[PDB]
Amino acid sequence: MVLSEGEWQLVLHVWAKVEADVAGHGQDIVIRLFKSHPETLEKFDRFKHLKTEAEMKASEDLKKHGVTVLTALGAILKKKGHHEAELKPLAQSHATKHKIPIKYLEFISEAIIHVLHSRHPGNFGADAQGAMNKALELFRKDIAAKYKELGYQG
Ligand code: HEM
Repeated sequence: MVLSEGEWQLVLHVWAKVEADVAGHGQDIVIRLFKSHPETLEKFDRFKHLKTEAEMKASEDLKKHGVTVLTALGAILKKKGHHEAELKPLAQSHATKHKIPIKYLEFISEAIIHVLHSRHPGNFGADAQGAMNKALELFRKDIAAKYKELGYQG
């Protein structure tokens, strides 16, 4: 797939808002993922002991990991599709070391869209959401193709 420049502008316009508070957005997204799809929490040996949302909010570690996740995603979205290099190490660690199924990347995509819709209603109308969804679908498709080449079924 290929996004048009207008779709990338809608994605990077909302992302510039997210970047005003990377840690707050990373925390909301990862918690949203774990609350919605609790099975994803089992993949993190680091955080699986966390039992409640209050414990998740109070974990500095979790907040630090959310920042790492959004910084890496931000770096990929700012390439506007030319992200082949950035994707290689990410696909290798998530397919070989962590073993993350593509279905879980769909679940976090849903969590990113939920949180942006909830924090940025004015910059995340239907067209901007469609463009973000297209950008994350592109990301998932390119990662799934890499998973294949690496020998891991998504
Ligand atoms: C937007 C999609 C995601 C991005 C950009 C992302 C990014 C990262 C980055 C940059 C790291 C540290 C370096 C590395 O190990 O590769 C990492 C580690 C990790 N990721 Fe992801 N990730 C994503 C989705 C997921 C999902 C959906 C899961 C699980 C359901 C997951 C599980 C993990 C685990 C288990 C680690 C190691 C955590 C720790 O022990 O430090 N990732 N991720």
